[PDB]
Amino acid sequence: TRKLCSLDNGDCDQFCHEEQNSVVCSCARGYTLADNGKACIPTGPYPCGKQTLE
Amino acid sequence: IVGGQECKDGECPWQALLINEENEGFCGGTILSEFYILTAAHCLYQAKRFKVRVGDRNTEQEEGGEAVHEVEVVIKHNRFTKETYDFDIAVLRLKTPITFRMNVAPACLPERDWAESTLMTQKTGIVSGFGRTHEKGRQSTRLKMLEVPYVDRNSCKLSSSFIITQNMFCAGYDTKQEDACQGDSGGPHVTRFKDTYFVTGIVSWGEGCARKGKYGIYTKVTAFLKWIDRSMK
Ligand SMILES: CN1CCc2nc(C(=O)N[C@@H]3C[C@@H](C(=O)N(C)C)CC[C@@H]3NC(=O)c3cc4cc(Cl)ccc4[nH]3)sc2C1
Ligand SMILES: [Ca+2]
Ligand SMILES: [Ca+2]
Repeated sequence: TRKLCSLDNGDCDQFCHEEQNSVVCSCARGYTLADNGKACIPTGPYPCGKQTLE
Repeated sequence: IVGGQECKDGECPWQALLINEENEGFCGGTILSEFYILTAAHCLYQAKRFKVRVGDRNTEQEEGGEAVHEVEVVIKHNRFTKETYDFDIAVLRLKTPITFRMNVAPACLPERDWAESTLMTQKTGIVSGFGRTHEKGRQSTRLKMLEVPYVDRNSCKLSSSFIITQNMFCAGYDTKQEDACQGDSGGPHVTRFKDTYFVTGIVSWGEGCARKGKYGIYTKVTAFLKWIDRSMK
Protein backbone atom coordinates (compact mmCIF):
# COMPACT_ATOMS: atom_id res chain seq x y z
CA THR A 1 0.00 0.00 0.00
CA ARG A 2 1.44 3.24 -1.30
CA LYS A 3 2.49 5.63 1.45
CA LEU A 4 4.66 8.74 1.67
CA CYS A 5 6.71 9.40 -1.53
CA SER A 6 4.87 6.52 -3.18
CA LEU A 7 1.52 8.22 -2.66
CA ASP A 8 1.50 10.92 -5.43
CA ASN A 9 5.19 11.87 -4.91
CA GLY A 10 4.34 12.90 -1.32
CA ASP A 11 2.60 16.09 -2.67
CA CYS A 12 6.10 17.39 -3.62
CA ASP A 13 6.58 19.39 -6.91
CA GLN A 14 9.92 17.70 -7.52
CA PHE A 15 12.24 15.50 -5.36
CA CYS A 16 10.62 13.41 -2.63
CA HIS A 17 12.69 11.60 0.05
CA GLU A 18 11.32 9.60 3.02
CA GLU A 19 12.93 10.34 6.36
CA GLN A 20 11.86 8.53 9.48
CA ASN A 21 8.28 8.01 8.56
CA SER A 22 7.80 11.34 6.84
CA VAL A 23 7.98 12.95 3.42
CA VAL A 24 10.69 15.51 2.82
CA CYS A 25 10.49 17.55 -0.43
CA SER A 26 13.29 19.34 -2.27
CA CYS A 27 14.03 20.96 -5.62
CA ALA A 28 16.55 21.12 -8.48
CA ARG A 29 19.29 23.81 -8.45
CA GLY A 30 17.80 27.12 -9.34
CA TYR A 31 14.59 26.52 -7.44
CA THR A 32 13.68 27.38 -3.93
CA LEU A 33 11.38 25.27 -1.75
CA ALA A 34 8.26 27.25 -0.92
CA ASP A 35 7.02 28.06 2.65
CA ASN A 36 4.63 25.12 2.45
CA GLY A 37 7.72 22.87 2.16
CA LYS A 38 6.33 21.17 -1.03
CA ALA A 39 6.28 23.56 -4.01
CA CYS A 40 9.39 24.61 -5.85
CA ILE A 41 9.73 28.29 -6.97
CA PRO A 42 12.29 29.43 -9.59
CA THR A 43 14.88 31.81 -8.09
CA GLY A 44 15.63 33.49 -11.41
CA PRO A 45 15.12 33.74 -15.18
CA TYR A 46 15.27 30.57 -17.40
CA PRO A 47 15.01 28.01 -14.63
CA CYS A 48 16.01 24.46 -15.61
CA GLY A 49 13.39 22.11 -16.98
CA LYS A 50 10.94 24.82 -18.19
CA GLN A 51 10.03 25.17 -21.85
CA THR A 52 10.62 28.81 -22.85
CA LEU A 53 7.50 31.06 -23.22
CA GLU A 54 9.59 34.16 -24.05
CA ILE B 1 14.08 11.28 -35.19
CA VAL B 2 11.79 8.85 -37.12
CA GLY B 3 8.20 9.96 -36.65
CA GLY B 4 7.26 12.33 -33.81
CA GLN B 5 6.69 16.01 -34.35
CA GLU B 6 8.73 19.23 -34.81
CA CYS B 7 9.82 21.02 -31.70
CA LYS B 8 7.66 24.14 -31.73
CA ASP B 9 8.85 27.44 -30.48
CA GLY B 10 10.30 27.16 -26.95
CA GLU B 11 9.55 23.39 -26.63
CA CYS B 12 13.06 21.81 -26.65
CA PRO B 13 15.28 24.63 -25.39
CA TRP B 14 17.88 22.29 -23.78
CA GLN B 15 18.74 20.82 -27.24
CA ALA B 16 22.38 21.46 -28.37
CA LEU B 17 23.82 20.50 -31.76
CA LEU B 18 27.50 19.50 -32.23
CA ILE B 19 28.69 20.84 -35.59
CA ASN B 20 31.76 19.97 -37.52
CA GLU B 21 34.10 22.16 -39.58
CA GLU B 22 31.58 22.30 -42.44
CA ASN B 23 28.98 23.74 -40.02
CA GLU B 24 26.98 20.51 -40.35
CA GLY B 25 25.40 18.79 -37.32
CA PHE B 26 26.74 15.29 -36.56
CA CYS B 27 25.50 14.78 -32.95
CA GLY B 28 23.20 16.22 -30.22
CA GLY B 29 23.81 17.39 -26.69
CA THR B 30 21.77 18.56 -23.67
CA ILE B 31 22.28 21.98 -22.09
CA LEU B 32 23.02 21.41 -18.36
CA SER B 33 23.98 24.96 -17.42
CA GLU B 34 25.44 28.13 -18.85
CA PHE B 35 28.81 26.40 -19.18
CA TYR B 36 28.18 22.68 -19.73
CA ILE B 37 26.77 20.41 -22.43
CA LEU B 38 25.95 16.68 -21.81
CA THR B 39 26.64 14.45 -24.84
CA ALA B 40 27.77 10.88 -25.69
CA ALA B 41 31.44 9.83 -25.61
CA HIS B 42 31.14 8.09 -28.96
CA CYS B 43 30.28 11.43 -30.48
CA LEU B 44 33.76 12.78 -29.75
CA TYR B 45 35.27 10.51 -32.47
CA GLN B 46 32.91 11.79 -35.16
CA ALA B 47 34.90 14.95 -35.84
CA LYS B 48 38.46 16.28 -35.19
CA ARG B 49 37.31 19.81 -34.38
CA PHE B 50 33.71 20.74 -33.46
CA LYS B 51 31.58 23.52 -31.86
CA VAL B 52 28.16 23.62 -30.14
CA ARG B 53 25.12 25.29 -31.57
CA VAL B 54 22.12 26.13 -29.36
CA GLY B 55 18.85 27.98 -30.01
CA ASP B 56 18.47 26.37 -33.45
CA ARG B 57 15.23 24.84 -34.69
CA ASN B 58 15.56 25.06 -38.50
CA THR B 59 19.03 24.66 -39.94
CA GLU B 60 18.02 26.17 -43.31
CA GLN B 61 17.30 29.63 -41.85
CA GLU B 62 18.81 32.19 -39.49
CA GLU B 63 15.97 32.93 -37.12
CA GLY B 64 18.05 35.12 -34.79
CA GLY B 65 18.17 33.11 -31.61
CA GLU B 66 21.07 30.82 -32.63
CA ALA B 67 24.52 30.86 -31.09
CA VAL B 68 27.70 28.86 -31.54
CA HIS B 69 29.95 28.22 -28.65
CA GLU B 70 33.44 26.86 -28.75
CA VAL B 71 34.39 23.95 -26.60
CA GLU B 72 37.07 24.58 -24.00
CA VAL B 73 37.33 21.26 -22.26
CA VAL B 74 36.12 17.78 -23.23
CA ILE B 75 35.51 15.50 -20.23
CA LYS B 76 35.04 11.95 -21.61
CA HIS B 77 34.16 9.10 -19.29
CA ASN B 78 37.47 7.19 -18.80
CA ARG B 79 35.66 3.82 -19.00
CA PHE B 80 34.03 4.50 -22.37
CA THR B 81 34.50 1.60 -24.74
CA LYS B 82 33.78 1.56 -28.46
CA GLU B 83 33.05 -2.10 -28.53
CA THR B 84 29.96 -2.21 -26.39
CA TYR B 85 29.39 1.58 -26.08
CA ASP B 86 29.33 1.09 -22.32
CA PHE B 87 29.84 4.38 -20.32
CA ASP B 88 28.75 6.34 -23.37
CA ILE B 89 28.84 9.81 -21.68
CA ALA B 90 30.83 13.07 -21.96
CA VAL B 91 30.49 16.58 -20.58
CA LEU B 92 31.78 19.62 -22.49
CA ARG B 93 32.79 22.90 -20.82
CA LEU B 94 32.24 25.87 -23.10
CA LYS B 95 34.68 28.78 -23.47
CA THR B 96 31.81 31.32 -23.18
CA PRO B 97 28.59 30.98 -21.14
CA ILE B 98 25.35 30.24 -22.87
CA THR B 99 22.87 33.12 -22.67
CA PHE B 100 19.49 31.67 -21.84
CA ARG B 101 16.66 33.00 -23.91
CA MET B 102 13.77 31.73 -25.98
CA ASN B 103 14.74 28.27 -27.25
CA VAL B 104 17.89 28.20 -25.10
CA ALA B 105 17.62 26.89 -21.49
CA PRO B 106 18.84 23.98 -19.35
CA ALA B 107 17.18 20.68 -18.54
CA CYS B 108 17.24 19.82 -14.79
CA LEU B 109 19.54 17.15 -13.33
CA PRO B 110 17.45 14.99 -11.02
CA GLU B 111 18.54 13.24 -7.82
CA ARG B 112 19.39 9.50 -8.48
CA ASP B 113 16.93 7.61 -6.26
CA TRP B 114 13.94 9.81 -7.00
CA ALA B 115 14.68 9.80 -10.69
CA GLU B 116 14.90 6.00 -10.78
CA SER B 117 11.89 5.44 -8.63
CA THR B 118 9.69 8.21 -10.06
CA LEU B 119 10.94 9.48 -13.44
CA MET B 120 12.07 6.22 -14.97
CA THR B 121 8.85 4.47 -13.91
CA GLN B 122 6.69 6.99 -15.78
CA LYS B 123 5.12 5.68 -18.95
CA THR B 124 7.27 7.77 -21.42
CA GLY B 125 10.28 10.02 -21.90
CA ILE B 126 11.02 12.46 -24.72
CA VAL B 127 13.95 12.27 -27.16
CA SER B 128 14.82 14.97 -29.62
CA GLY B 129 17.35 15.90 -32.30
CA PHE B 130 18.23 16.78 -35.90
CA GLY B 131 19.14 13.16 -36.79
CA ARG B 132 17.94 11.01 -39.69
CA THR B 133 14.20 10.89 -40.37
CA HIS B 134 14.43 7.21 -41.41
CA GLU B 135 17.20 4.66 -41.23
CA LYS B 136 18.43 5.27 -44.77
CA GLY B 137 17.43 8.93 -44.95
CA ARG B 138 19.17 12.29 -44.61
CA GLN B 139 19.32 14.30 -41.42
CA SER B 140 16.53 16.59 -40.52
CA THR B 141 16.84 20.32 -41.09
CA ARG B 142 14.08 20.71 -38.42
CA LEU B 143 14.45 19.96 -34.71
CA LYS B 144 12.18 17.02 -33.93
CA MET B 145 10.93 15.45 -30.71
CA LEU B 146 9.30 12.06 -29.97
CA GLU B 147 7.53 10.51 -26.97
CA VAL B 148 9.14 7.08 -26.30
CA PRO B 149 7.86 4.49 -23.85
CA TYR B 150 10.34 3.19 -21.29
CA VAL B 151 10.94 -0.42 -22.09
CA ASP B 152 11.05 -3.30 -19.70
CA ARG B 153 14.70 -4.09 -19.13
CA ASN B 154 14.27 -7.87 -19.76
CA SER B 155 12.37 -7.34 -23.03
CA CYS B 156 15.17 -5.00 -24.01
CA LYS B 157 17.80 -7.60 -23.26
CA LEU B 158 15.90 -10.26 -25.20
CA SER B 159 15.34 -7.87 -28.10
CA SER B 160 19.01 -7.10 -28.42
CA SER B 161 21.92 -8.61 -30.41
CA PHE B 162 24.43 -6.82 -28.18
CA ILE B 163 24.94 -6.57 -24.44
CA ILE B 164 22.77 -4.11 -22.53
CA THR B 165 24.84 -2.96 -19.58
CA GLN B 166 23.47 -1.45 -16.40
CA ASN B 167 24.69 1.93 -17.75
CA MET B 168 22.05 1.71 -20.43
CA PHE B 169 18.26 1.52 -20.71
CA CYS B 170 15.85 1.05 -23.61
CA ALA B 171 13.05 3.13 -24.92
CA GLY B 172 10.83 3.34 -27.94
CA TYR B 173 8.48 0.92 -29.68
CA ASP B 174 8.51 -2.75 -30.65
CA THR B 175 7.03 -2.30 -34.16
CA LYS B 176 5.57 1.18 -34.36
CA GLN B 177 7.76 3.28 -36.82
CA GLU B 178 9.03 6.00 -34.41
CA ASP B 179 12.53 6.02 -32.89
CA ALA B 180 15.61 8.16 -32.57
CA CYS B 181 18.12 7.60 -35.38
CA GLN B 182 21.69 8.30 -36.51
CA GLY B 183 22.63 11.98 -35.91
CA ASP B 184 20.39 12.20 -32.78
CA SER B 185 23.12 10.44 -30.81
CA GLY B 186 24.43 12.45 -27.90
CA GLY B 187 21.13 14.31 -27.63
CA PRO B 188 18.56 14.53 -24.82
CA HIS B 189 16.13 12.04 -23.40
CA VAL B 190 14.23 13.99 -20.74
CA THR B 191 11.27 12.96 -18.63
CA ARG B 192 8.56 15.41 -17.74
CA PHE B 193 7.19 15.58 -14.18
CA LYS B 194 4.58 18.25 -13.41
CA ASP B 195 5.60 20.47 -16.33
CA THR B 196 9.35 20.34 -15.43
CA TYR B 197 11.70 18.35 -17.68
CA PHE B 198 14.58 16.29 -16.16
CA VAL B 199 17.41 14.72 -18.14
CA THR B 200 17.07 10.93 -17.97
CA GLY B 201 19.13 9.67 -20.93
CA ILE B 202 21.63 10.39 -23.62
CA VAL B 203 20.86 9.10 -27.11
CA SER B 204 23.48 6.28 -27.54
CA TRP B 205 22.80 3.65 -30.26
CA GLY B 206 20.22 1.43 -31.89
CA GLU B 207 20.36 -1.46 -34.41
CA GLY B 208 19.21 0.74 -37.28
CA CYS B 209 16.18 2.92 -36.68
CA ALA B 210 12.68 1.89 -35.79
CA ARG B 211 13.24 -1.79 -36.73
CA LYS B 212 10.63 -4.26 -35.61
CA GLY B 213 11.61 -6.05 -32.41
CA LYS B 214 14.35 -3.33 -31.78
CA TYR B 215 14.52 -0.42 -29.30
CA GLY B 216 16.52 2.80 -28.73
CA ILE B 217 19.38 2.40 -26.39
CA TYR B 218 20.21 5.39 -24.13
CA THR B 219 22.93 6.07 -21.59
CA LYS B 220 21.47 5.83 -18.11
CA VAL B 221 22.00 9.30 -16.75
CA THR B 222 21.07 8.31 -13.21
CA ALA B 223 24.15 5.99 -13.13
CA PHE B 224 26.35 9.02 -13.75
CA LEU B 225 24.93 11.81 -11.63
CA LYS B 226 27.90 11.98 -9.23
CA TRP B 227 30.24 11.83 -12.22
CA ILE B 228 28.42 14.72 -13.98
CA ASP B 229 28.48 16.67 -10.72
CA ARG B 230 32.23 16.22 -10.47
CA SER B 231 32.83 17.03 -14.10
CA MET B 232 30.95 20.30 -13.67
CA LYS B 233 33.02 20.90 -10.48
C1 LIG C 1 27.49 -2.54 -29.07
N1 LIG C 1 27.17 -1.70 -30.28
C2 LIG C 1 27.21 -0.23 -29.96
C3 LIG C 1 27.17 0.70 -31.19
C4 LIG C 1 26.21 0.20 -32.24
N2 LIG C 1 25.80 0.95 -33.30
C5 LIG C 1 24.99 0.18 -34.06
C6 LIG C 1 24.27 0.59 -35.30
O1 LIG C 1 23.63 -0.21 -35.93
N3 LIG C 1 24.33 1.86 -35.62
C7 LIG C 1 23.90 2.43 -36.89
C8 LIG C 1 24.81 2.00 -38.08
C9 LIG C 1 26.26 2.59 -37.91
C10 LIG C 1 27.13 2.25 -39.16
O2 LIG C 1 26.98 3.02 -40.11
N4 LIG C 1 28.01 1.19 -39.22
C11 LIG C 1 28.78 0.98 -40.49
C12 LIG C 1 28.20 0.22 -38.10
C13 LIG C 1 26.28 4.12 -37.66
C14 LIG C 1 25.25 4.57 -36.61
C15 LIG C 1 23.83 3.99 -36.83
N5 LIG C 1 23.09 4.45 -35.65
C16 LIG C 1 21.80 4.57 -35.74
O3 LIG C 1 21.24 4.37 -36.81
C17 LIG C 1 21.05 4.83 -34.43
C18 LIG C 1 21.54 5.39 -33.28
C19 LIG C 1 20.34 5.33 -32.39
C20 LIG C 1 20.10 5.73 -31.06
C21 LIG C 1 18.83 5.47 -30.53
CL1 LIG C 1 18.45 5.89 -28.86
C22 LIG C 1 17.79 4.85 -31.27
C23 LIG C 1 18.02 4.44 -32.57
C24 LIG C 1 19.30 4.66 -33.09
N6 LIG C 1 19.70 4.35 -34.36
S1 LIG C 1 24.65 -1.38 -33.50
C25 LIG C 1 25.70 -1.09 -32.20
C26 LIG C 1 25.99 -2.13 -31.11
CA1 LIG D 1 18.20 28.28 -37.82
CA1 LIG E 1 11.20 -1.02 -32.91
